[PDB]
Formats: sequence, structure tokens, C-alpha cells
Amino acid sequence: HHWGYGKHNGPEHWHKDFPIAKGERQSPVDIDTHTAKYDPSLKPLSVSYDQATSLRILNNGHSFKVNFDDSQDKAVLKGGPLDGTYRLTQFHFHWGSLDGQGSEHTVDKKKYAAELHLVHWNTKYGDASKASQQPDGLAVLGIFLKVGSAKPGLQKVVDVLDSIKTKGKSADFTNFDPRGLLPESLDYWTYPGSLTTPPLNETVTWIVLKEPISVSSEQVLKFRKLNFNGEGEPEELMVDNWRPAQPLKNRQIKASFK
Ligand SMILES: NS(=O)(=O)CCNC(=O)/C(Cc1ccc(O)c(Br)c1)=N/O
Ligand SMILES: NS(=O)(=O)CCNC(=O)/C(Cc1ccc(O)c(Br)c1)=N/O
Ligand code: NA
Ligand SMILES: [Zn+2]
Repeated sequence: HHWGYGKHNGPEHWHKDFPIAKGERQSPVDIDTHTAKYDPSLKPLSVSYDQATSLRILNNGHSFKVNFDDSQDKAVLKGGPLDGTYRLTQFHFHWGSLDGQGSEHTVDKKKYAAELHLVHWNTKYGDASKASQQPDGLAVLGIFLKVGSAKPGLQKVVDVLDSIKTKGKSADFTNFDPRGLLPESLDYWTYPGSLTTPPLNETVTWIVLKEPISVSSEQVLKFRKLNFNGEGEPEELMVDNWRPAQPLKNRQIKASFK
């Protein structure tokens, strides 16, 4: 559809094409750290990315996305709130026009410069399409970016963005190691939610890491040179491609840590 992030087609309009936008399990949310409860029943979280096979990087007009070979269990997420095995299929980012906005989730109303989403599907459903329609079909590992020191493991991403400036452009992006995007700690919050983009399916278990990664000003500036538009269309910078916090409704956010 013709959805985006501007005044005329942004988050406040999405519900007309996607009525679930006003649903009971929408994402992102504000994470009230004082209301979230430590849950001793959460099993250890396992991020097993050694065997990841990145493939290409694409500007799809909404973000940039790195896809992975998810034809076998290579790079997988298990444990924590999850039952079974979830296979990494892609990552992408959301970011702002200024260093003080850009994240989708917020922490005690704090907005970060950007947010990384590592998207995984439950292998019990066989493919990512079928999984996208199940209430336990998807798991997104969310990681905040704050501006400070450079993140070396982000630099290869940063350096290819020039080659995918406009919507529809892709490039090779093999041999990228997503472990380089993680913070030290795997402490997290978890809640049941949705895709934060149309079609807004209520099929995601969210796992949001507490520790942000630090990226440099120069790194995030390069995100902001991307374009929402296609080649030889007029320039609209790809910035502020984030959905704001949605009503929590009757959900509980659980913490993995005391
Ligand atoms: N390796 S890939 O080709 O990038 C994988 C593409 N699929 C995915 O990201 C997903 C989640 C998803 C993303 C956007 C959507 O609109 C819907 Br619905 C589901 N699969 O469920
Ligand atoms: N934000 S999310 O809840 O983690 C998962 C939903 N969003 C995304 O995957 C993306 C990249 C993307 C956008 C449209 C697509 O058709 C496909 Br495929 C991937 N957002 O820009
Ligand atoms: Na960090
Ligand atoms: Zn996302």
C-alpha cells in the first residue's frame, strides 16, 4: 500500500488500511521500568549466531534490511520467553532526524537515536510467511542505539549505504557477522506485541535488550543520507522511520533481571 512515515501517510493514518493498528497487542510500547516485573521463570536467553549467512542489503523505501539464509537452523534465538527455535531471517533499523529520537520502544519515555530489529520466525511453522500469521510465530530482538563511541561491528553496514541510497536498490552483503551488533549484556524486557509496520500483525514476541549499543555520530549520520524515494525521484531523506509508542492495554512486560 502507500504507507510511510510522513504527515499524510504515517502512523496516524495506518489504521484505515490496517484496522489492527488500534488493536490490543500493538507495538512498540513504552517500557515502564518500575512496572515491569522480574520473572524468575524465564529460562536463559540463547543468541546463537555463529553460523549466520548474510546475503544482501536492500533499501525498501521504509528502512534498509539485511537478509539471511534461513533455509536451515544457522543463526537462531532460543530460551528466555520462547518455546522452541526461532530462525534469524533479517535485520533492519529505525532512526531519527536528531540524536534524541529514532527508537520505536522507549524506556521510561526515553527515546534513543535508533533501534535495531533482528527478526526471527518460529520453525514449528515451517516458513516465515506462515509464521507471520501465528500468535507465537515471530520473535524480534530489539537493541537501542545511543550516540557516543563508534560501534566497529556496525561499520561495514554504514559503508555500504552509499550503494543503496534509493528505494529498490540492493547490494551484496555476504559474510557479515551480526554478533558485532550486540551489547555486552543480554538482560532484557519481554512482552507480546506486533509488527511495528503495516500489516501490523499481532504475532511477535518482543525481546528488548536493556543495554544500548553506542554508535558514533558519524555512523548515524550515514543512516540519515538514505532516501525514502526511488532513483530519479525527488529527494526525501529517510529519517524518522519510527512508529511511536502504542497503548499497553492489558499487557505485562517481564524483566529477565533483578
Ligand atoms: N530473509 S527476508 O526475505 O528478509 C524475510 C522476510 N520476512 C520477514 O522479515 C518476516 C516478518 C515480516 C516482515 C514484514 C511483514 O510485512 C511481515 Br507480514 C512479516 N517474515 O515473517
Ligand atoms: N519493525 S518489526 O516489527 O521488527 C518487523 C516489521 N518491520 C520490518 O521487518 C521492516 C523491514 C521490512 C519492511 C517491509 C517488508 O516488506 C519487509 Br520483508 C521488511 N521494517 O522497516
Ligand atoms: Na554497549
Ligand atoms: Zn522494525
